[PDB]
Order: sequence, then structure tokens, then C-alpha cells
Amino acid sequence: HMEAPILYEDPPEKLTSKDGRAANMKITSWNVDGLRAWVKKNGLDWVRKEDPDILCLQETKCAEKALPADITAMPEYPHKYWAGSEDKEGYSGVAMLCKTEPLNVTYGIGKEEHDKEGRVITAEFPDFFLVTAYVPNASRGLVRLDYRKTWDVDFRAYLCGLDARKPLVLCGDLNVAHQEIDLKNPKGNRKNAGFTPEEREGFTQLLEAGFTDSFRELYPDQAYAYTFWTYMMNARSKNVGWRLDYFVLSSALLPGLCDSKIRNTAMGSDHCPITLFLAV
Amino acid sequence: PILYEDPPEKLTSKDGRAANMKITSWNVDGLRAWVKKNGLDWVRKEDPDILCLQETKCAEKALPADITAMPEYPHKYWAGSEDKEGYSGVAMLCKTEPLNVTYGIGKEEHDKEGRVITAEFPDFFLVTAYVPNASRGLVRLDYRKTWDVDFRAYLCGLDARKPLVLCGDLNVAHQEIDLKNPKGNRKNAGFTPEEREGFTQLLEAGFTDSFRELYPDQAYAYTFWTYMMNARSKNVGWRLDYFVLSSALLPGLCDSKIRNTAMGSDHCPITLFLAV
Amino acid sequence: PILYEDPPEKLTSKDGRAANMKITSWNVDGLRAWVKKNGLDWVRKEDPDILCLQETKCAEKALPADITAMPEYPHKYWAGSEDKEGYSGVAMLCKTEPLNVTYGIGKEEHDKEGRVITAEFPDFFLVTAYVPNASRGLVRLDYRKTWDVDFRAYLCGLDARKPLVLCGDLNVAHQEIDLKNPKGNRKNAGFTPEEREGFTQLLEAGFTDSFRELYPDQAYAYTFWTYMMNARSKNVGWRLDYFVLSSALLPGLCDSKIRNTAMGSDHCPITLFLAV
Ligand SMILES: [Pb+2]
Ligand SMILES: [Pb+2]
Ligand SMILES: [Pb+2]
Repeated sequence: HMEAPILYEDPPEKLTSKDGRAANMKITSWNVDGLRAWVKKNGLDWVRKEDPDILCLQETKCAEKALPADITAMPEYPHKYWAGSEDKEGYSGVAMLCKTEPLNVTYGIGKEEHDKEGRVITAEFPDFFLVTAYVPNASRGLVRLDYRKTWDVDFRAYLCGLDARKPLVLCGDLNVAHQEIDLKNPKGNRKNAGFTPEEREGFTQLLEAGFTDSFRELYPDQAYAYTFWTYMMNARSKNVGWRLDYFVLSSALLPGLCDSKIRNTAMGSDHCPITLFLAV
Repeated sequence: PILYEDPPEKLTSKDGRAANMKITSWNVDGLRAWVKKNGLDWVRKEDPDILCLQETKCAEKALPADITAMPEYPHKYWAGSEDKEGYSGVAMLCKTEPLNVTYGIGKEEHDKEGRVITAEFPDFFLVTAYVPNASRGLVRLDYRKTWDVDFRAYLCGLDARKPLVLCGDLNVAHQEIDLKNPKGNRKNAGFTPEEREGFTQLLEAGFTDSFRELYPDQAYAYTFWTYMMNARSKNVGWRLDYFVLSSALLPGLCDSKIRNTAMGSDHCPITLFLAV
Repeated sequence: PILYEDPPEKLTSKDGRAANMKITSWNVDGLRAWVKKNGLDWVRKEDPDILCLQETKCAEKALPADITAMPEYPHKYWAGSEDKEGYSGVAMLCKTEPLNVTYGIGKEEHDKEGRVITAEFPDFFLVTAYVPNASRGLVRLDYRKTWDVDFRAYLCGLDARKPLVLCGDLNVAHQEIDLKNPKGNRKNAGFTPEEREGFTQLLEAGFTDSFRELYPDQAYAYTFWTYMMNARSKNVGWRLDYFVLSSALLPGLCDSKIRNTAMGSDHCPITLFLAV
């Protein structure tokens, strides 16, 4: 006897926006869990196959100085930004590789007590902001849940601030499976980092601040769609995972939303990449 | 076993003026225990103009008569942890009554514990502080990063309207020269990158590490030694106690001492000589 | 027969930190024979965070599915000999993927046998090695001497960047206390003055023999016994397997065990508890 595994097949790409336009922008987000290793595992090959206009990475865990030439020298993205690229904090680090240079790129969220770890890069474009983030994990024994609660409050404030100026796309590893449909075992994880009531509420509040979970908006009933699987116990081959990676959009960008895909087929990390298709 | 002898006192300042202000700071590791270990005897011998104590861990109510009755310091100020507990705590004993004394840094979340006392004198502000320890497994590190930001802002504020002297256990070895084993303590409270950067930011805000200013190449000079591993007898310690001065006070700086000979705690006292 | 009982596990470091890293090293004397002898069963009981194996003598293509498919260790690394030879071969199985894994010590002279794997983690380097045996009649003692020099240089290179933990069969009983019959083996591989000196030189380069550091007077503690003459039953063995730490890591050292009751090879495993 045994319980059968329920696999997920990402639907075909919808290349038409809500308001009828053709997709002309492609943004990919990927928690690479150690960029050096991800690169050796050929992650860049997949990136070239996806050929996104903007590539956002989380958990690079590599000081900018230690970045392999394979990625810093990529012709595809003449504008690369690295954060937390500190060797001393090898448990963070984010990056944004753009084909087009933004108006301005900032690091962190304007709160020095939060910006010591490279978790957020914000690129400003004429029409909107692109924010990629590696949210603080509540960690083992929830020993960092208090800080995570403060972070959610501050990060939300920061996002609402930006939203007041221009619409924005928030993407990355938000270290939270919003609802039960967002993870295989909600019962056994309610006291674990990523699925505590507090983290879930924080995300609910962010959405109620005027933002939308792109994937959930397009597929409100699609279960078993995850972006993370613990490397342990062949979890991925059984599709026993969590949906921790999102593309959250401010209301004004929904008309331009075409699709929000989960490339659960791309290997190289315990997270798979997610791709957003927009009409801008 | 490299040892360290503190140089002889330099009673002449940068601009020539003779030292005329003597300030001592000391993490007493429990004021009640420290007093029983004859801490006050050393104080009377050092005879500072102002005594700043950190980690007193004793609510006023419970303060021992031996210290509250000291006739040498008529003006005493105690900062305890609001919750009437006796956690942390700092004190400042003076021979001269300051123009004004305040507690905390104007931040409820931080003023919940007794960590700061600001005494305003005609020439300068004297701020003594017991900075939050990141603690075991760096569990309070995030809290510490927030403290560092707010405390810095607070100090900059005071520095804007008057020169200040900051003293106490800042719970951080700024550079590698500030501790015996930097390599193995990277993930230890007091030597994390976040804590180091925090101190650098404070200095970059217009402040000077008195001791390092006077002895930039002097190593093995520590103010802390873990009670464990017989660290002190081997001088395997950290430099966690400082006298951080506003630029304007540099001319009057005479010397910054480390009395590693005084016992009674896992921290030794530090004394500052100023010409104000 | 003078036997040895390994003391209970100590899970707190010298500086007071609770163990957060468990590493096991084991010379399996042929991975294939070992797996069949149920070595993995024991491995699952010990359940270390990282498992290092030496003398695997098995091409990756020939590895038994029983080990390559262990769900417990998602990240496995194999270092075999050039043409799938049965000489040496080491492996490292990790629960957490390291930042970077490299093979050999940067010298084709020594990297033709799969003797070393270096895993770089955020706070330290984990190196597992299978040191070249001086072999029969010391016919390979010269090469071994060359090896000790380069390997020491290699470890020093890494140490200058990050602290490291070195584990594996280092093929040497450091001192007389590390083997049952010192006098009879002074001219045999593993106890020549040269090999001993080499190990001594390594420690003086800034490293510590974990086990001897915790139990300086503990005799009869071995990790190897020849299969012949019931050596293991009489506990006539050698201590050839170590956990050598950058001295900086000492305060983080909790315990260094010798699991002499675990069977399956002519070596028993050793386990290290660390606070990283
Ligand atoms: Pb990770
Ligand atoms: Pb204490
Ligand atoms: Pb065998």
C-alpha cells in the first residue's frame, strides 16, 4: 500500500493580456540556492532557453567578487545588479539582470536594520517598479519569527510607498505558502517557517493593501502547483512541495497581465523558476 | 600566551592642556556580586570624577547600601528595566551634579530595558550604555541591528547640539585586532559582520574610538575575557568596552586606559582622561 | 585484552555553544563490500549531517544503487581514480548542498587517485582525505613525504581564507599513544618518524587533533585494526582516522567520537560534533 503522488503540469503560455494585448515583456524569478552551484548545474543554459527580458535571482549566496565569469559576463544582460554580495553573509544575496537599463536601481527597503542582508533590489522603469526579494525565513524553531513579523510590516510599508508613485511587480522567494492549497502538507507545517499563521496573515495583508497574486488570480483553483521542494526524501519527484515564489502585481498592472507560469521542469535548485508574461 | 601591560597614563592632551576630567566605565557583571567582590575598593582607588556601570542587573530597590551610600559620589543615577525585573541596567555616579539627566534613547521598544543614561554637562554630554548582546545562537541579533540604527540616530542628534563622550560595554570587537580569535568567532555575539558594520557606521558618523585613536597598532589589548577556558589568565579576550568621542573632543583627549589588572568581573574597567 | 569504551557524547562546545553540526568519517575498505556488510544501516542510526568515506575503491559508474539513492543525502560527491582503478577513492554525502565542491589539491601528481574532496560552506571548509599509505617496505615513503608537504600547503591555503575541518584516514598514528605496538612499528608504514613528523608539522601550522585535544591521556583508543590475527578482538590497533580542526574552531568543538562498535571495515567510523 501507499498514497499516490499528484503531479502538476504547468498550462500552456497565455500570450494575451487581460485587456487583449500581446505579451511583450517576460520576467523570470528564481531562487537558485547557491549561485555558484546553480551555475555549475547549468542554470544559465535554462535561462538562455527562457530568454527573459529581466532575470531576478534569490539566495545567490555569493559575494559579487566571487561571482563566476559565466554569469557576470553574460551578453544577454548588459545591466546586472547584485545585492548582499557580501562574502561574510553567505546566507542571502539577490540579483537582477536586465536587458534594458532601468531609470534607477536601489538596494534594500530604506531601513538599515533590514538592509544589512542583501534581500531586495528595486529597479525603476518609466511605467512601473520591479521589486525582487528574498524574504527573511522564520527559520528553525521559528527563532526568527518575531523579526519576520517586523519585516513583513516594514516591507509592506515600503511596497505601498512605491505603489503610490508607480505600479509595481514584486517577485521572488517570499518564504510563505499563502494558503493551504499552496503546499502539500499544511497540517504538518503550521508551526514551521513558511506556514505559520503570522506569515500567512502578513501576506494576506499585503494583498489587501492593493496587490494581486498573479498565479492565484489566473488559476484560483489549481492545487499542487509548487515552486519549492525540499531536497530531502525525493520530495520533488513526489511533488511534495510549497509555493513560495510569486509575482505579485499592483492593481493597475492586471490589465497587462498575460500569464504567470511555474517552470517545475527546470532543475538546478530546490526551487524552480517562475515566469511572468506582461503586456507593457 | 601574549600578555598586555597598559601604558602609563598620559595626562597631557592633543592641544597641550592638562587632563582635568577622569571617567571610568565598567561592566560589573551583576552589581550585587561585584560589590561583594570588593569592586568599590578599586573605584575608591581610581577615584574617577564620574563612574559609569553597566550590567548592574539590580533594581534600585535592591541596590546595596554600600553603593547608594557612597559619599564620594553625591549624585547617582540608575536605569533599570521598566518591567521591575533587574535585567541589564546601567548607572552613573557623579561628584558633580549634571545640568540634566535623561534615560533611554526616546524609543519605547529600546527604553524597555535600562541600557542608557545621558548626563548633560556644560561642555559635553556623557552617554553610558550597555548595548544589547546578540546572545546565544545570535537570537537577539536582529533586535541588535535595530538598536544599532536607533542608538546611532540618537547619538548623532546629541552630537548636533553638543560634543559627547560615549562609554560602556558596546558589545562588539570592532576589528580583528580587537579580539584574540577573530576567525573562530565570526558567528559569535560581538563579532558578527552586522555588529562590526554597525560600529563602523557610528564612527563614520563623526565619532572616534578613543583607545584605537591613541594606539592604532596596539594588539592584545582587551576589556573582556570569557570566564570559561581560563581565558583571562591567558589573555584570550575581546575589546568590548570603549570611550567613543565626538571629533570636537579630540583636542582635549589625553588618554584612554584599560585597567586589565582590576578584578571582579569578566570585563575590566576602562578609564578616560580628558581636558575639557 | 585491554579494550576501550568511547565516552558518552558531549553536545556543547568549550565556549558554550550547542552542537549544530554532526560529521562522520569512515574508511570503508571497499564501498561495495561495506554496503553488503550493512554499513548503511549503521550510517542511518548515526544519521550525521555529512558522511565522508575513504578507500571506496569503486568507480562512480559501479556504485551500488543502495548508496547513490539514499534519500537522506541529496548531495553526493565522488572522487575516484583516473581509469576506474580500485585505488583509494573518497566520497562526501551531504544533507545540505555546499557552496562549492572541489576535487584534489591542485596537483595532477596527487589528483590521479581520488584522495580529497573539499566542500566549502559559509563558515568553513570541510576536507575529507585518504592519505597515501607508505605501503609495504616503505617503498612509497618518498612520495608520501612529498604528499605531506603539498597537502599541508593546500590546507594552509584554505585555512587563510576560512577555518576548516579535516577528516579521514590520514595514515599515521601521531604518537606512541596512538597505537598498541609503538616499538614494533617504528619502521612500518603509518609510524615512521617521517610520517609522524609530517602530522606534527601540520598541527603546528595552526591545526588541532580534535580527539587528542579532548582526551589527552586516553590510551587504547584506535580506529583501525588489521583483519588478521583477530587484532580487533584483542584491540591491537592504530588511531589512523582523525578530525583535525583549524585551531580557531576549537571553542566550537563539542566532541570527537570513535565508534569502535560499528563493524564492516577494518576501520571504525569517527564522528565529530561541532558548533559552527
Ligand atoms: Pb536554502
Ligand atoms: Pb555577565
Ligand atoms: Pb572491504
